[PDB]
Amino acid sequence: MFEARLVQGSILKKVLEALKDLINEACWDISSSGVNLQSMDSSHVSLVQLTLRSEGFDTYRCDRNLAMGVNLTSMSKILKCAGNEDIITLRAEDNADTLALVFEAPNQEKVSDYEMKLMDLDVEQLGIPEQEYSCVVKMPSGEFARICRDLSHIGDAVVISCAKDGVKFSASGELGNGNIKLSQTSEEEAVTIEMNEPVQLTFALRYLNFFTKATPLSSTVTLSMSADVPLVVEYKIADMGHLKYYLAPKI
Amino acid sequence: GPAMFEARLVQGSILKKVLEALKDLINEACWDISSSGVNLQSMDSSHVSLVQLTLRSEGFDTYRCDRNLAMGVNLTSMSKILKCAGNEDIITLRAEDNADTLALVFEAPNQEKVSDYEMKLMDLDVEQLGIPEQEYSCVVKMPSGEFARICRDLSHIGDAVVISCAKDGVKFSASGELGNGNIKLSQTSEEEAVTIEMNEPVQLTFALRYLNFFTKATPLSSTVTLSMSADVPLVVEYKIADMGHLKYYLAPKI
Amino acid sequence: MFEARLVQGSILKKVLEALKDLINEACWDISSSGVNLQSMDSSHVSLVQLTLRSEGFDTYRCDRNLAMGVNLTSMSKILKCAGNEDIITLRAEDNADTLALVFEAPNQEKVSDYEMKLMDLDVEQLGIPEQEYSCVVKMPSGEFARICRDLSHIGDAVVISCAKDGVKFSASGELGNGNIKLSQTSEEEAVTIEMNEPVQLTFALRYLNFFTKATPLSSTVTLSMSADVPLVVEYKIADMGHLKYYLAPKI
Amino acid sequence: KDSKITDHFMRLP
Amino acid sequence: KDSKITDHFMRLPK
Amino acid sequence: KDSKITDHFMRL
Repeated sequence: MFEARLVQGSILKKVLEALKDLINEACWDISSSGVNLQSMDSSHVSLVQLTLRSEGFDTYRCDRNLAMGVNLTSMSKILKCAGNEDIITLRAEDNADTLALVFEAPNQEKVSDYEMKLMDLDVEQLGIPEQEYSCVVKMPSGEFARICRDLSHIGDAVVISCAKDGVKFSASGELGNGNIKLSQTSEEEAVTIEMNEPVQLTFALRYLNFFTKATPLSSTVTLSMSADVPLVVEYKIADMGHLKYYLAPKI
Repeated sequence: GPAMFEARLVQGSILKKVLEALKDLINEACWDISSSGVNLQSMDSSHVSLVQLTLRSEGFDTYRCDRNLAMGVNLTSMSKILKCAGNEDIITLRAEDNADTLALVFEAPNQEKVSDYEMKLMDLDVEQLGIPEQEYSCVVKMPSGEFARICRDLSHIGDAVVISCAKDGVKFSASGELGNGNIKLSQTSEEEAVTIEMNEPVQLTFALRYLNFFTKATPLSSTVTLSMSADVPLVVEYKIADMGHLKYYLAPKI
Repeated sequence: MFEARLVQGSILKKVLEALKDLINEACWDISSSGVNLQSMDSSHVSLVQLTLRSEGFDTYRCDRNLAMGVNLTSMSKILKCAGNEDIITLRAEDNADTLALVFEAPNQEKVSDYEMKLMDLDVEQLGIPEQEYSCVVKMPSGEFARICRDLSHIGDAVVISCAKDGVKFSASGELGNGNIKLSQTSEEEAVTIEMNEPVQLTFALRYLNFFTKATPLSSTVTLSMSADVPLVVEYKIADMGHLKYYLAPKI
Repeated sequence: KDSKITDHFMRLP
Repeated sequence: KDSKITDHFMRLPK
Repeated sequence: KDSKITDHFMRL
């Protein structure tokens, strides 16, 4: 029997929105440490890895590991039926055929509760190595969201370049080309590079516009680049975990 | 010679809201004008639901009807016409007895502007229905937005809602391929409240497709009242502040 | 060679928004006095004429004439990548192959930098002399847009009638007909009618609903009418110029 | 599966 | 029934 | 051409 209570259920609502359009079905690795998801998209150009730690939940009790196969469209529909101030509670039992969700509005009169069928999945899990990165930018998520959306009208691939003065996003297409340069500043909506060596990777813009649907989870996004390694787009989830998107360069 | 029928409504948005509540559920309908007010009744083309509108003459700011008239109106064409009115306009209906057209006049309250439209009517034969008076097993009075949310949320879970009612609260439920869920309201202690008057426990099943048409009337009222008894249609009622009401009727299943 | 600077660049974004859908591609004539553009639409039923004076930019300098053929949708795409309070700058040199756009944020951390492929056009410029019009009416632009939009729900042609007291727009279709009458008043919300003799003309409404895209450029619109001649819907661009749409009448 | 509304209300004239 | 705007304005040359 | 995520991370 697994039962986790999270007062700020909006987090769980926001998480499904970030994922549902990129990956359709995924396995939810429940454990005594917390929740973990990892999956590739169907092209396997990108990978998303989710971490919710048991310390973040207001109440957590997991007696044995479960690997719940979820349809993320189906789960998103159920989370839609939850107000953004609802205290969400998850609950399953070890012979897992259904996952139970319980929404309570914090005025105490309304109590929804749903029940979602699982499915059979086999995760092609992957090994994510520990490594320092050549360049790590930490900028506002709003702006990074607009950079990627805007440049996608010029061309379908971004060139992101990085030096200790500022970072610059560029792209090209049939109609022309354009660049965007942002510098470091002088906390919340600021830009700070922790740079070690210059980098000039490019990434397909299609995917980062899926990634940036995670913007409601944090004011800040952090980028991580080295040559010939996958880029890491990181949205922290406050005092609880993170959501990491991995994007393979082209070369 | 004076108009056979002339009515002046200061809060003309009421008539804009009524036409959104209707146009998507029923396209053609019959407006019955008399000295006592306006009355319209129609089934949707599946004969599964029914709407009944009632605007008393007391509610208008000027009402005079010399003869009983029955105007066949394409509610879409009517809706287009009153979309052309501001939300604080003064709306005036006007008709000559054997009406070939209905006259609408939109007066802005600042006095800058005066629009007037004239709508062709059509020939229809209504199949009018007898609705008896009765006292219902269960009567819930919840806020209308809450009701509109529940019907829309549950409708992605499944095709049909089970409404069940005791005097602790009401429960809405549905199920489909992806799973199932249930929503439970309980009573309180103003217009965001939920009260029940209750004489015998109720549990019927209703097609949600229809209930999401009924909620187009949500702008008319903060509250909505639901009336249920075994094997008789559900009554979703929207009050039209001190003027009348708009009632949707929906038959249960099997 | 040519270098203009516009501090309130919302202006240039709005001008493109008000032209991209009526006219795909036009010629931009740049000179020392300012920008001048004239174009018909594809049907040759309407014509647009833009005028932006050098006096209105913050720094203007054009050493010689230049006939930039621009795709206006592709220009609108690029223009959307600027914020509403960005300081835009235009740049081009002798026989321009491309036009340069520079968007600067006013917080000064961001500098976007696009470059637009121009194209080859030979324009059919037309002679528009001065003339006085039997009726000119000055009303709010939001109203005239509201009226042209609503009347198209009724019928696909409008009858504008101006006389000594007020102006009347009218339409009629399969579902019925309607009239809208405005009268003189007693700044931004004022109707005024310069009447020389009565007018009653008929215009296709679908063209007018393109013209109304210029509504963000001014609180006010002025209609100019005489018998047997094109109507003139004109939106002034503050302290800088104007945008005028010419719409031929019906037969 | 749906009862029609004419199965609860009587048609007039 | 829409008149062309070239019926009210003449073309200026080269 | 895009490169893939499975060319950088390996099946565990």
